[PDB]
Amino acid sequence: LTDEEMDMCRKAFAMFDKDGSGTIDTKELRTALSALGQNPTEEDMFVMISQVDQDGSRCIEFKEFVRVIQINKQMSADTLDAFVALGGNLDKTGRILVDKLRSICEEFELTVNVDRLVKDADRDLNGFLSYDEFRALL
Amino acid sequence: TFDKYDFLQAAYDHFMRSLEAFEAELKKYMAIETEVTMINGVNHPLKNSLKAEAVSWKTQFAQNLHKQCSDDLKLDNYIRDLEDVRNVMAVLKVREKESEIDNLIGPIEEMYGLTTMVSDLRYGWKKLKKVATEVSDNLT
Repeated sequence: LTDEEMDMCRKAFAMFDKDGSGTIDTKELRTALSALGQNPTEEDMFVMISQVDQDGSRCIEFKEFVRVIQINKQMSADTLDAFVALGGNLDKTGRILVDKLRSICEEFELTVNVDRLVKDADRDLNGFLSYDEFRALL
Repeated sequence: TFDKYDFLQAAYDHFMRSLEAFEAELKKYMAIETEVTMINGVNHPLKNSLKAEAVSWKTQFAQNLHKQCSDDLKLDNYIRDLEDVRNVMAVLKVREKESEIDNLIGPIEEMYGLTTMVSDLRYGWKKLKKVATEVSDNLT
């Protein structure tokens, strides 16, 4: 759907079908799994390919490659990372504990820090940050 | 989606909820087996352990039928061996229907659910003919 995903898809398809056959055969796939540490049976890999092989080829190709990347990616951009930053640990409640931020500044051992930021990002002027004013912080 | 399978005598409780519905029970366990195989096509240590757990569960459920199969066998062995009223009372027994219920319970479990008592089951079947011969000699 995008244009750099085609770039990474071509690079990974190059990585898998490493000999140059133009088709993912089972041996190169097991080579990739064994480089990742896994050595499963020779009957489960058959079922895995048979679900991914649509053409009846017993070998999957670039159209099928991007079909599986498409379904797994877009079925499940900046909402998630800024969201789950701290407020996404609270899940639509708008009240962040100060003790979480004290713990974060505790573990990473930072030399000098004063928490006046949370004092001066206070937009409800209560002592916590809702999510819209949390993005206003970011 | 692995957690939806978190599962041994609860099976006996399921049996306490109760003929071919038994076969339906074994087939819904078979359907759990086939969707596990589809997930094998999707996904293995965490998978092989529950695979072996299915190996545990259906074999033990087959054996908790097989024990009742043995009980059916022995209680049938029992009956294998003013008198005219007793002769008529045994002459009324539908008895072949009870032998057939036991035969259907056993052989379906052996074949479609896949001891030396198979020939004993055959001699169960022929037992009624032998008993009729004995009753014929008991006519006088």
